[PDB]
Amino acid sequence: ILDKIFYGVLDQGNGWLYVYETPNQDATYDSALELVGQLNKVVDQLFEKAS
Amino acid sequence: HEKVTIAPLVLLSALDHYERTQTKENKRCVGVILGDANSSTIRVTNSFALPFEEDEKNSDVWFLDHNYIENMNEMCKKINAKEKLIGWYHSGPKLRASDLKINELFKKYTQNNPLLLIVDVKQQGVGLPTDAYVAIEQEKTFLHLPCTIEAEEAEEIGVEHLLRIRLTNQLKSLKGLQSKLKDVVEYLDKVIHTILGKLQDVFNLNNLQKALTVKTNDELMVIYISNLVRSIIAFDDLIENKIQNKKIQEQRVKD
Amino acid sequence: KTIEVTAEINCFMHLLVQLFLWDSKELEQLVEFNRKVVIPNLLCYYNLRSLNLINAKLWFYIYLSHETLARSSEEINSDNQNIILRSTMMKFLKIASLKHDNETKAMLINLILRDFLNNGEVDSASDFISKLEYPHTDVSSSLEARYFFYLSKINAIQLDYSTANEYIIAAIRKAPHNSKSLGFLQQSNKLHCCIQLLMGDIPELSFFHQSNMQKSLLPYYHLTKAVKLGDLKKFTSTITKYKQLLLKDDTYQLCVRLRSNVIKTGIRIISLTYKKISLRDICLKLNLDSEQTVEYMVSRAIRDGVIEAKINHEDGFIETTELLNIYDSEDPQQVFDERIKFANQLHDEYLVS
Amino acid sequence: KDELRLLQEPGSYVGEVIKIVSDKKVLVKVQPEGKYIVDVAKDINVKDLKASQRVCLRSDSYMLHKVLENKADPLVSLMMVEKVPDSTYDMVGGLTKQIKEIKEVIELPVKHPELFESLGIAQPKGVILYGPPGTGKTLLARAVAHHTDCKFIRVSGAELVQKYIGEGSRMVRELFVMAREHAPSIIFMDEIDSIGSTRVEGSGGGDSEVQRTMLELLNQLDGFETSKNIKI
Amino acid sequence: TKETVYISSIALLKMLKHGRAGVPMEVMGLMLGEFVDDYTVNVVDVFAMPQSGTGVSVEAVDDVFQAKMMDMLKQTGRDQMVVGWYHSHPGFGCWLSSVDVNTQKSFEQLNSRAVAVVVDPIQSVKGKVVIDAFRLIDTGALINNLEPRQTTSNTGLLNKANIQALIHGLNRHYYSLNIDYHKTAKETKMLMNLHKEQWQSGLKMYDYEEKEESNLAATKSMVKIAEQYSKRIEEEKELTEEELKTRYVGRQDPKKHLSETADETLENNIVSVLTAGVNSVAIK
Amino acid sequence: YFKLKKLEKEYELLTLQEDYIKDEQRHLKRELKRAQEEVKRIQSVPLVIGQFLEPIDQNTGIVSSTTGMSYVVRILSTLDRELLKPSMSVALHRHSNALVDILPPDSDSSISVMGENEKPDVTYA
Repeated sequence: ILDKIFYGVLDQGNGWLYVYETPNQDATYDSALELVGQLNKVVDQLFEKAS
Repeated sequence: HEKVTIAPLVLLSALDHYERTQTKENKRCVGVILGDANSSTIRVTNSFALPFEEDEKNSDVWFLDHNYIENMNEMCKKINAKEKLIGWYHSGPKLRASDLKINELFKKYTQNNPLLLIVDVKQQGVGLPTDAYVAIEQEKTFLHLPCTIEAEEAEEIGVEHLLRIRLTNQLKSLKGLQSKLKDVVEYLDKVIHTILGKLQDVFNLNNLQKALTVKTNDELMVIYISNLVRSIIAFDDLIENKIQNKKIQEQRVKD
Repeated sequence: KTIEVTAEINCFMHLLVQLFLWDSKELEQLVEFNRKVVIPNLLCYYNLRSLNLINAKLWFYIYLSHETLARSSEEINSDNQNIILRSTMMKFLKIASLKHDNETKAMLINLILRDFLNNGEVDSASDFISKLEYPHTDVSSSLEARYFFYLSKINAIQLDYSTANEYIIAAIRKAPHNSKSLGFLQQSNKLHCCIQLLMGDIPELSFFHQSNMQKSLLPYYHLTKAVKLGDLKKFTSTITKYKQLLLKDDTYQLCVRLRSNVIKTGIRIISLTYKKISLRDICLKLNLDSEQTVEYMVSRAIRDGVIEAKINHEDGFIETTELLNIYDSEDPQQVFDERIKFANQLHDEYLVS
Repeated sequence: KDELRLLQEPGSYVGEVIKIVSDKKVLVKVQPEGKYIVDVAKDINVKDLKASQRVCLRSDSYMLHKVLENKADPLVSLMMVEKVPDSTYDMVGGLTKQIKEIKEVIELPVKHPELFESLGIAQPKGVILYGPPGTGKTLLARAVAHHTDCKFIRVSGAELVQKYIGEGSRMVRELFVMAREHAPSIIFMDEIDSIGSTRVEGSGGGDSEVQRTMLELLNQLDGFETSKNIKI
Repeated sequence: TKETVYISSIALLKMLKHGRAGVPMEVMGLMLGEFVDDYTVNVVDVFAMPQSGTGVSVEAVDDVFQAKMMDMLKQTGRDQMVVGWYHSHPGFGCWLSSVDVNTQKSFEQLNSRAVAVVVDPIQSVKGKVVIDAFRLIDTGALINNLEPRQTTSNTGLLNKANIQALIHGLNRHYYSLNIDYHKTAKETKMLMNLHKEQWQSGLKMYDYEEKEESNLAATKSMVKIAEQYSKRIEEEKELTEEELKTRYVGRQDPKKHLSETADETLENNIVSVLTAGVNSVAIK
Repeated sequence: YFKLKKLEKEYELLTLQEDYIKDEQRHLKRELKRAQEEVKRIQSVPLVIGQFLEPIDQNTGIVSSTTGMSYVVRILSTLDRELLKPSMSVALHRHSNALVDILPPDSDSSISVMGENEKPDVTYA
């Protein structure tokens, strides 16, 4: 499971099993990567133009 | 099913015969549409009027010349060969008893199901100044086909040269329930169920969306995630322009 | 007579530089001499080009030296020159027409607020805040950080760290001058960290390590581990040794407020994650201080907004919650209006640009 | 809005001024069409018109519009002039006899043209390489136009000749026009090369059409034009 | 003043419908109405004629077909005075119809003020709607009101006017066509509300709701790529310039790439907000 | 006092001017949107292919049409230097004869075709 072969999680206390769907994420945060890279560069570039 | 496509050339042509003939409310200008009814898309590329006379005292009295009907349809074949008799159009806001008796005239020379069109010069209420209906029997049964308008390239562009949202959508949506409420009350006292059965089918089909309400709010947040990122991009240009505006002011002080 | 008075003041402001930290003349005759050269209509009728020509920035650090162990020396109740000064100060604002007054309005309030910080009552200072708030466009960048410094300190005594948060942010970003970045910034950074003391976060030393000397780093480092680990013994020994630094900054009040935060912060540090927490496990944790206070200690921390729990006296446990949920309908919509409100501060950039 | 009105144009051809007419007209040869007598612009005097001057002729009224920059726009097959040639004589180095023969022929008149005129012998305008195939001469070809600071030009006689009407002449004459303005350059003659760099063993059956043109332009360039510093 | 032709709503649309058959071929028609010089000029009704084997000439018009059709104009209220003959031609640089010569000279005998209209673009359509005409002058037509002063006449700077194959003579004498339009209160009320883009109208809510929402999943992924190429342009923009001068032929460098990161961002966010307000609007 | 009353009337006329500037600001965007829609309708499905040769000046260019002739077009304001290719296949307008778009690097033609495989089913080894 940790090798991304089988998808699921077990239960040690009661000896049970739980359901885990195959996709863990859609495409959302990939757009935030473009925002973090912009605010860590263009923002620092603004002071170079002012100073 | 089939759909009715009315070109802007036909809609504007029917409005001209009304003013030139000085037609009052006592008369209704009748005309003949021309097009191809064979396929599912019914397009009308030509229209012309006819010397029609209306009598309000007797609905069975109408004056129509069949000689001008066949002659003009034959003489206009030289322009385009795709123009045949698919039906006819007439004026007036309402359908009187004289309109039902004139439906069987053009059916002799018409192969497929004829098409009826009602031109309204006033255009009072909602949309669709021109409504299209089909005449078919099993008792006359009329069905309203979807009315669309599509023209050629030079015809659609020529309109833009002569002319050189959310609030309106909510106003007409509210009036739909007010007009439907009056139709049910008037029909209730008229009988004292078949007509109301069709309206009940649409009216019945957070009531049913309660199961999807939880999943709807989760999708609205993802939409705001994109809007929040685009808003920050627009905010960076404001600071960039503010610094850029100072560079112009710095040149004015030295020079 | 505007030019004649201004020409005489030009020679007066040059002497005031000597009267400030340089040459104090006499500690008696000078304070009486500086009063008679101001009152006789130097501010006049507000004719034209009248500002910055009064005392203003110069007299902040002057009169505080004459009041302490100079003219008074605790031989009287208050300086008679300061009593007349409070009469002239509050008369300057009473005769103000609120037209071109921007920088001169905020500087005089700095005296009545600073006086309440040492000897006086700060409850009456809240009434001056309604009058103090104005969109001052003439305040220089050096005094913009000081104007935000006093507004954040008054709210600290009023037990509100939320309002004082917005003022202290813009205070450390301003005043680029070297003297303001050494003595004024180190004193302001300790007040900025004081807001974190009442909040319960108390972040580690990253930017503040090289920004200030080791004088302010020693007490903050000992208070960081004392409040986080929830140890009142180490917290008590810190107040005793550092008492000399706590009195000059008026931070001695942390022996009560911050002491109560030692328990509140230690709640989130220790793991309450499990549901039913027995009474004996609570007594063992947090040394022996949590043994005497068990049910009452958790009762107030829940209403204050720290955690959310439930106490059961029948079986002798306490049901606790870590505040963990999943966004479904109304959960993600709580921050929806907040993120829009966060952008409202950036919506003013359209008029600025 | 002012740009939208400028974007509407009937079009303008491209031609070159031939002569000047006393009738306030001009004879301009339109390359895609031919020689047409047109009108000179009213804002441009007829005295500024020179020979083979690149100008702009309107399509609608067939007359001169304005005067563009003077250049011959090349039709590009293999003949595009490159920039920043990358090579050196240290990479193909190690041959003592070949370098001495190249310098005394190509590089010698370029640096010191007065040595040939003072001695009384004409400077060599061309050379033919000899040797076995694949000696590494492909890399040194870039260094010939590099160290001499000349224009890098390669000529393919096959791609400049077409069976279409007028396409087997104007292409060849295009090389002669730019060779005068680019004159500090060395022209490379390919498709005849047996040296082994690119070895087709020459073409004697495909050059029958171009021999009536290219052979006349190469001989007239040296004899009639007397333009030096041009290496064929 | 002169006669300024005012094209009605139906007058412009029928001219494109009559010449609809073939690019090279040609048709004709008759303009109608009554008008007086010094303002009024109007064309009430237009109708075409069958294409003959002679193209457009004096023998092209059929008096038999015209007389049989003219009797139908009276009963329908369509009967008016004939003000001219409009044609359709592929068009040339000058003398757009090579087969049309002796027509207008025979037309000016009946009425000297009659004109002839030809649709210029015929597959060249642009959207400025450039239409052409011709009217003969020869001897006379002078000692009258001012023809040129009306609209942008008294020209000939260089040779440039219109098609620029004309200069002075055009066809003959530079009739200087003037093309305007006038409509009644009922005709103007139509095309304003009727013609917008396409017909979803009367309810905008659910028509494009399902179509736009179904592609919103793909739209979310496509707008992310546009932002990826946004900052990469501005990053390389300030990295290569240590000067702040122009050797760079960069006369306006920033505003182009700044607007590409702004207007595109301004386009993508508004379509995800204004449409999102009506994307649900469920209430109960 | 006469000059002081005259200065008051000067700013009263500017009061209506401030609100009127915002009226033209929202009205110009409606006319600016119509100008942007006109630019989008120029290209459309009708476009001719040509060969770009060398740039000259802004809103000016020298190209070679595929009809056998050569014309001088006007380059768009978008393409200037970095986005402008020295020699590539580009799109041109038919009647207006202006620059449209840079065509993709298509080297294929009707004569002497070049085949290209797409999703081969041959398995290695």
